[PDB]
Amino acid sequence: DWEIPDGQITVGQRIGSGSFGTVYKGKWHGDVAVKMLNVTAPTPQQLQAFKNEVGVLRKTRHVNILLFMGYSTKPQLAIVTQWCEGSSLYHHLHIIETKFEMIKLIDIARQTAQGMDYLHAKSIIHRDLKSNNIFLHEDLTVKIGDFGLGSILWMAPEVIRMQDKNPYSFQSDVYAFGIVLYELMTGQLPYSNINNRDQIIFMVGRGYLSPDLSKVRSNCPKAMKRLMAECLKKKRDERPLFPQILASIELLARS
Amino acid sequence: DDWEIPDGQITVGQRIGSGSFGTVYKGKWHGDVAVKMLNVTAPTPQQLQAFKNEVGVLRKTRHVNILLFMGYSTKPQLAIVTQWCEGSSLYHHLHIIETKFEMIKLIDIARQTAQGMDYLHAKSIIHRDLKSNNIFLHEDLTVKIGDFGLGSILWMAPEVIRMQDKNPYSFQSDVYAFGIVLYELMTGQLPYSNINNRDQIIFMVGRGYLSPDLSKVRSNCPKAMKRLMAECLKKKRDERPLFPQILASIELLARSLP
Ligand SMILES: N#Cc1c(Oc2ccc(F)c(NC(=O)Nc3cccc(C(F)(F)F)c3)c2)ccc2nc(NC(=O)C3CC3)sc12
Ligand SMILES: N#Cc1c(Oc2ccc(F)c(NC(=O)Nc3cccc(C(F)(F)F)c3)c2)ccc2nc(NC(=O)C3CC3)sc12
Repeated sequence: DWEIPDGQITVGQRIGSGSFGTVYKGKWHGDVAVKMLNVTAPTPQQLQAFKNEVGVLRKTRHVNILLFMGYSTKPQLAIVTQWCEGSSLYHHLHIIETKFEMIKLIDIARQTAQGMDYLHAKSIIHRDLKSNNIFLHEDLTVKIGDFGLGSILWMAPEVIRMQDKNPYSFQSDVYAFGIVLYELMTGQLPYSNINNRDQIIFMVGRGYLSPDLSKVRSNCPKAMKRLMAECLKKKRDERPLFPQILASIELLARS
Repeated sequence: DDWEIPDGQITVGQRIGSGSFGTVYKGKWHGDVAVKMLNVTAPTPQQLQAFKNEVGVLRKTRHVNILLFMGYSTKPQLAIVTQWCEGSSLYHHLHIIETKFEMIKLIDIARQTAQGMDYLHAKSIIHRDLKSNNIFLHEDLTVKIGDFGLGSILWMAPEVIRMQDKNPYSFQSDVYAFGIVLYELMTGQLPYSNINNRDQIIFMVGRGYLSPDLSKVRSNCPKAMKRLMAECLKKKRDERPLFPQILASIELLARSLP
């Protein structure tokens, strides 16, 4: 059991509202992050969406995943995780424009791949891997979570198109990671020279548009570009699963 | 939930420490991990039981200041997997390589150690064996309380030494061990450094003739901290404060220095 008895959680300052509920910095045995629905009465579809997020988070125990600590039913539906420190990768790369050395860019890539490999082993498709959902905790450990405060740049073509009810795959996560690798090695978002959204969508969908890999920094290894392209392949089952990605990196890493 | 790990997944690598209880290795399971194994083939009822008790405890913990339990494995050999800490144990820092942390940092380490203990006690878990070695200073920044043993006398409270009941262990018994760690932090030494005989230490602490020497604390150790130590080291269980109160005391203390 991971219920947290009513009365123990202190909710602090508001951080933002996602699709689910609202995230606050709180205090429960130290600094913790609390995501809660701000409603009097939750509908059975929300009651369920909560149970699934909790069902998923309780299955995780890994240094590179947001540490889930517990939930609360009364007074509000609420999920407590660890309170991260620093800022997201999205922030680092495109807002404050941190200038990481390549050795760290690679190490970040590795830790991200590490968490993703773990989730996939546990049969969890993330469905929204992107730099903003990646926190650089204490500026050195990667923590994958859901931090949304929609996100098409990380979507694979088959996802874009949406032929199926469900198009999500281990492979769809891999593509997203391939875009995250783009962000790392370019320091930039993709398709920066196109100002129209629907076109970006159409084209990526139709395989007319793909990330401009020449834009990567020059000290970026040739194995790492090669890996980048493999995760970005427009055809699903040509993309490698994470065990192979993790190996590819570890190889070049020790050289 | 089911935290069993499938067979042939874990790669036990270099050995890290032996001991007649079991063995700990650096390993590979979704990155770097620590792997405590039992190093016989056929485990006894007493070994199997004690294994289920350690898992039983660990899986009830989820907190930054607690060593992250990741999974267990029965086939082929019994094994427990935790996160791999990069860094050194706090004992190792203070007594082996003698790291000199600045005072604000020492207090932080105490704040976290207390933070995680508060957690455990609020989850009705008594460590029984808190000490500098069982505290890892992960990545030189976060504290991780674990149990790296395979008694440890300097941290036992008088009533624990006198073997009053079968269970002299208490939240307070743990608080006394914490007080000894604070002493390690603020002096950088183990207590009773001028005594070389173990029976005498036991006998004396048991009888109340020997208290840790608080004159030895660093000159810049605050008065409030020094008080808190003596409060934690009280010879009588009941006069020892519990961790909510401790943490609170530390946190008031903390804001009055950069
Ligand atoms: N926002 C936020 C946030 C955050 O988001 C949450 C909070 C609670 C949740 F349940 C969740 N929930 C999840 O992550 N759920 C989830 C769902 C599906 C899959 C996964 C998983 F594990 F696969 F990633 C997680 C997220 C957690 C920590 C945190 N720290 C921050 N620090 C700062 O803002 C500044 C440095 C001072 S912000 C922040
Ligand atoms: N030794 C070791 C070790 C370690 O000990 C373990 C391993 C597995 C366990 F199950 C356990 N078991 C427990 O922690 N059990 C336990 C039992 C009761 C209560 C508690 C708790 F969580 F309350 F503290 C834990 C311990 C874990 C990580 C680790 N990392 C190290 N890194 C280095 O030394 C490198 C130089 C940088 S060493 C190391």
